[PDB]
This record gives sequence, structure tokens and C-alpha cells, in this order.
Amino acid sequence: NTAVADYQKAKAEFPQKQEQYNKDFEKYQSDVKEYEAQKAAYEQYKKEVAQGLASGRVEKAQGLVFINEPEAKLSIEGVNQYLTKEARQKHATEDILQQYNTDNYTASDFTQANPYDPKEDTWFKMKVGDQISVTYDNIVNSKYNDKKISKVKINYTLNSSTNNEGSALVNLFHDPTKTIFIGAQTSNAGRNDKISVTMQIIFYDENGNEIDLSGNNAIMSLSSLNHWTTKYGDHVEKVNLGDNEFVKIPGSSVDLHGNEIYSAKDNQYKANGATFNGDGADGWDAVNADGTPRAATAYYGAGAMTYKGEPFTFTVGGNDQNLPTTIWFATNSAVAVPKDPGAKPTPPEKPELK
Ligand SMILES: [Ca+2]
Repeated sequence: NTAVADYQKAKAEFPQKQEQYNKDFEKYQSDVKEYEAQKAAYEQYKKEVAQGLASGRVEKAQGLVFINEPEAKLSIEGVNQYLTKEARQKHATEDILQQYNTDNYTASDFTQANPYDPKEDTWFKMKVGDQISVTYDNIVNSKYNDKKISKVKINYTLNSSTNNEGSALVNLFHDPTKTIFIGAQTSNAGRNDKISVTMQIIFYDENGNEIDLSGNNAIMSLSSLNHWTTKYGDHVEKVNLGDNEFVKIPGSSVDLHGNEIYSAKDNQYKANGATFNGDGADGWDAVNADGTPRAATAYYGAGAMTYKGEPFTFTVGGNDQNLPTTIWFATNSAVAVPKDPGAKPTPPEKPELK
């Protein structure tokens, strides 16, 4: 006989069980909406692949494997201001936005002689209008149309900055599939300056010749094109593809607008109308240190291109004054597409005393 104890426990716990139910039910309603969006995008993508629609080229046309090059080493031409290792150390514990606050660095933090080994990530300031050329070798995992890739060259040119010094701070990864993390102070009010970088990638075969991409099999990612709108900015990340060709990702917030691809509306906060939240461990934009997306919903912030070997330009701007502008821009063969969301969420069981 435990009737009294059991009755009193069930009665005492009921308010908490009801509060947990309300939270679980709200979460279920939110999850159903996310599931329906993911399912629609996945079904559309499957149809595009099966029927041979344009976006099916992500699967059907891909001949480029260029996703992971953790052994690559760098040779850099055209950089005149490398960040000293002492200055890198001094800024390493700061918030990311402060690490890229160019107001917090002075001339004594930079040197003309590169202190970084070829095998490690390298830091430097870029100067508007000065093209740099980065050659990456020790390429072990990559190929294009069954031509193993021996080397990659990427040229980068800073066209504009958000600061008033014509400069931006860069962390250049030794693995070229991680590309570049760039930022600067946002020195002016008015949301109208931007960091703009033109890039061009050349792949080389085992005999050292440049690889012709005109079979149109190099499908490259343009993921993580955030657009957030808050009291602190109308921050938009964009790509001008130049002579390369846009590949629309089904269900993505990113589309073609004249000359550029980006998300026309906020894609970062459900509170601002986005379908998925971008922030946090569970957000669509979550990434590992390797740059790999953590989220099956990464497609929501992504575009892609058929890369034809010609220059393209990424931009980021719209922050308010004094909030440093940053972007981790990567491009590689790992296009973010909708994935199978699994089974539809089921509602929580309502707690009862009966
Ligand atoms: Ca981004």
C-alpha cells in the first residue's frame, strides 16, 4: 500500500509537469514548422536531381573534389604587413569582433617580413587595391574530373573596407578549402561601407599545368551568406559571381538580385521572419573549427556556383558604426543542400492525473 505517497507525489508534481508540457508543446509547434520547411526543400531537391533540373547539377555535374586539405602549405606574394606573432598572441583571447577591430592595432603590430611558417595559418593586413597571390601545395585529397590536383593558386584583392584606413585584417588558413577570415572596424555611421574582396582560384594538375574548367563540372559552395537586421546593423553578405554561374539551392534564403547573390531579407532570426535561427550550437550557421557545417539546415543560408575559372567578389557590410565587420568566406566543393529531416515531430503527451 503506497496510495497516499503516490497520490501526494502526483499532486505535488503536477504544476511542474504542466509547465514542462507547455514548453514542450511550444517546441513541437516550432519544430513542425521547421520540419515542413526542410521537408519541402528536400523533396524539391530530390525532384531537381531526378528530373535533371538546373539545381540538380550539384549532384549530377560535380567533378570537383576540393573539401579537406589539412596538410597544405602556403607561399604568399604581395603582402607587406604581416601581423607579428606577439600581436596575434595579445589579441587571441579577445572576442572575435574585438580581434578584428582594426582600431586596436598599431603599426608596431605589423612587420614586412613574414614570421609565419608555410605550414600554419597566417595573419596579415590587406591594403585596398593591392592584389596578393597565395600558392597552396601539399594537396593530397583533391581532384577535378579525375585529374588529381597538385597545387592551388588563389589571388585576393581588397576593393574596399569598412574602416577609414583602406585596410582589413586577415587570417589566411593554410588549408585553401577554408579560404579567409577577414574583418575591420566599422568606422562610419550610415551602413553603407563594405569589405569587398575579389578572388580567383586556379587548380593545377600533377604536371603543373592549369586545369581547364570549361566542362562546367566545378560546382563550388557559397554558403553562410548571412543577412541579419538588428539595432546594431543591417548586415548583408553578398557574392558577385562575375562570369561564373549561379546554382540556386532549393529552399534557400539566397537568390540572384541583379548582379549579386544574397538573402534579400533577414535569414538569421525567426523573430525577424527567418525560417530557422542562425545563431547557437543548433543554428543553421553553426560551424566547426574545420569550417564544416554542423547543421542539416545549412542550405538555408547558402548558394552555389558553377565555377568557370573567372574572378568573383564577396562583400559584407551594413553594420552600425563601432561594431566591427567580419566574414569567414570559404568556398570549396561541399555545397550545402537540403537533407532528409527524418520523421515529422510528434506532439508531447499531455500530463494527466486521471
Ligand atoms: Ca557567413
